[PDB]
Amino acid sequence: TLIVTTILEEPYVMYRKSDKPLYGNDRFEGYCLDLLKELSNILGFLYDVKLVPDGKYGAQNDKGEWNGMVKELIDHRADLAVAPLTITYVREKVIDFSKPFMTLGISILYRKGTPIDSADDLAKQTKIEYGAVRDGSTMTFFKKSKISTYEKMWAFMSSRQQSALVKNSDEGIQRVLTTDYALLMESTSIEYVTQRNCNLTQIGGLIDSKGYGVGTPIGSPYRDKITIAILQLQEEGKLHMMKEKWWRGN
Amino acid sequence: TLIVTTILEEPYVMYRKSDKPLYGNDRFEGYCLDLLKELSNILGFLYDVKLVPDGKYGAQNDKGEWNGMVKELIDHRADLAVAPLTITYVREKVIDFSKPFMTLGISILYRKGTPIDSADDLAKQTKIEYGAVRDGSTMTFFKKSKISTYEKMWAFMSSSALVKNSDEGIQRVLTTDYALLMESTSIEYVTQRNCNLTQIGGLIDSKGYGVGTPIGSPYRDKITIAILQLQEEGKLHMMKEKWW
Ligand SMILES: N[C@@H](CCc1ccc2[nH]c(=O)c(=O)[nH]c2c1)C(=O)O
Ligand SMILES: N[C@@H](CCc1ccc2[nH]c(=O)c(=O)[nH]c2c1)C(=O)O
Ligand SMILES: [Cl-]
Repeated sequence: TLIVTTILEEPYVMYRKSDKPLYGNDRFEGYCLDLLKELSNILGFLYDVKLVPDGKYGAQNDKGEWNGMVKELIDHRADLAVAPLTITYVREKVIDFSKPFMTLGISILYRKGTPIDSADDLAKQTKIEYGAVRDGSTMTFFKKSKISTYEKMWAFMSSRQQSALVKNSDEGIQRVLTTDYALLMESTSIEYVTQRNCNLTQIGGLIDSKGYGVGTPIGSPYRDKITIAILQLQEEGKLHMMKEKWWRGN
Repeated sequence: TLIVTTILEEPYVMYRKSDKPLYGNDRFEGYCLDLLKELSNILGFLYDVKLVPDGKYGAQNDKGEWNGMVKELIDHRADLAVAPLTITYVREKVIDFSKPFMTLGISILYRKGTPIDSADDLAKQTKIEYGAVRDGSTMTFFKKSKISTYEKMWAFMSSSALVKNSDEGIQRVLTTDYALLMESTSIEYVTQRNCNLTQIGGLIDSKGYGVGTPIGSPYRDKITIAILQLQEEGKLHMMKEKWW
């Protein structure tokens, strides 16, 4: 029985609706559980889903130690990390990633019918307010960016005690709906939102690029085996099917 | 020395301008040549560039036999494939790809300041005409697309909306109420030379170019790590603006 570390994140991993207490894997549902089920069928394994105790994806601290799902893999307390775990340079040094089951990037959430076309257009004015989730990977991107357009945007975002920023995605979406505000976040989030709000849309293309992949400890045999399975699922069109099932609104 | 197979394709790989005949790697320049240089300064290796003899990227015939750069990697006549090589399922069965060093696809070239936000908006109206260059890669997509929103667009392109080359499509946009559907690379080209035009929305039929290695290559993981390092450093973006 494999130990699968994961994290609550709509619509990847969610508590299953019930009128009676549930136990084990039946407690959870979502894109990642459907993915995991398929993985266990193709590769032939038993698995137990365990939410990461600290509720974090994985980062380094001041002392240089890891936490979250990344740490659970490193310490071999989990065989697989099946969650929207971002494939990054720093993580690739301590854990292994399969082929990304999903590709994405930073983009713009805003209203329909407006003349705004791109990040370029947001940066050249101060009327339409814009920002991102505080201390998220999107804010970090703009914070470190040496691109002139994104430097101008960051200087704006951080001005006036960072009032343009928001606490989380839910707050950000609400701000977009209620005020004249454009939110910067992952294209996966934006589509989840736009499918459930018919007067919102994505503006422009992807600002950066990365992927979500299944994480394994370094040197694990499951790394190659999952990549093979994901390729098969991609070829069958099942990955597109799975995304459609959980992303569509009504 | 590592043998690097590649293919001529502007502006990834091009012949270097010269008064005299050039030799070796200096014969070539472009986006992929810069990437190859940076990759060699991260991993640390020597390399010899060799154009794929048949001039093909890599496809399979009726017997399932491969050609092009893909075949060169299979036969171990090349250690790396640094080129605009599309990451596809059938290719991933026989060779290894790194993480994409470039993401592209189909998008819309149109005017600035308009209420148009996506391909969906064009598909649900008719006043603004839209199309693509005939029998181009963009056209081939919409045809063999079993996605109705793109089928409905193709139905409208089939009713004149198509153009001969990218050069006609550009001017047709500038002069008429027309939206041009083309590869995102060709768009970035145009929008830099025409300040009144812009890309509308994101990518359609999105795909990635990855570095190719033979299956079981010891450079695989190293290349992926290097590319991650390069894009997160923002050097891949810088390389793009340099050659586009
Ligand atoms: N809701 C968004 C992103 C979810 C999300 C939020 C924070 C993350 N932090 C990490 O460190 C990581 O690897 N992945 C993460 C994914 C979506 O639906 O794609
Ligand atoms: N001109 C465009 C795309 C170049 C291009 C054209 C045909 C291809 N055919 C393949 O099979 C393949 O793998 N890559 C290919 C790349 C650009 O500048 O990016
Ligand atoms: Cl919260």
